[PDB]
Amino acid sequence: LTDEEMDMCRKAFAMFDKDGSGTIDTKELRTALSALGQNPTEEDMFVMISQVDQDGSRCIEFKEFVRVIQINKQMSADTLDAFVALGGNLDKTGRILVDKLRSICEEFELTVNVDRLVKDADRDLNGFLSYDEFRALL
Amino acid sequence: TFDKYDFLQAAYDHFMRSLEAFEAELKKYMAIETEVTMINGVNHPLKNSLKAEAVSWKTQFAQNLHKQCSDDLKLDNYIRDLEDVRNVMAVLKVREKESEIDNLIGPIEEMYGLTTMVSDLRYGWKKLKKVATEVSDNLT
Repeated sequence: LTDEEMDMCRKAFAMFDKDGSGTIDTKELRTALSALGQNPTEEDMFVMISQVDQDGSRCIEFKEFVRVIQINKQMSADTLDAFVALGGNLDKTGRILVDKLRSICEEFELTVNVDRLVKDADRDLNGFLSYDEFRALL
Repeated sequence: TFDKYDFLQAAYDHFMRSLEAFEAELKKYMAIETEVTMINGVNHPLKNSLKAEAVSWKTQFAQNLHKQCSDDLKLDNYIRDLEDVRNVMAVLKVREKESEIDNLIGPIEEMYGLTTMVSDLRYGWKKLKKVATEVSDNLT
């Protein structure tokens, strides 16, 4: 759907079908799994390919490659990372504990820090940050 | 989606909820087996352990039928061996229907659910003919 995903898809398809056959055969796939540490049976890999092989080829190709990347990616951009930053640990409640931020500044051992930021990002002027004013912080 | 399978005598409780519905029970366990195989096509240590757990569960459920199969066998062995009223009372027994219920319970479990008592089951079947011969000699 995008244009750099085609770039990474071509690079990974190059990585898998490493000999140059133009088709993912089972041996190169097991080579990739064994480089990742896994050595499963020779009957489960058959079922895995048979679900991914649509053409009846017993070998999957670039159209099928991007079909599986498409379904797994877009079925499940900046909402998630800024969201789950701290407020996404609270899940639509708008009240962040100060003790979480004290713990974060505790573990990473930072030399000098004063928490006046949370004092001066206070937009409800209560002592916590809702999510819209949390993005206003970011 | 692995957690939806978190599962041994609860099976006996399921049996306490109760003929071919038994076969339906074994087939819904078979359907759990086939969707596990589809997930094998999707996904293995965490998978092989529950695979072996299915190996545990259906074999033990087959054996908790097989024990009742043995009980059916022995209680049938029992009956294998003013008198005219007793002769008529045994002459009324539908008895072949009870032998057939036991035969259907056993052989379906052996074949479609896949001891030396198979020939004993055959001699169960022929037992009624032998008993009729004995009753014929008991006519006088």
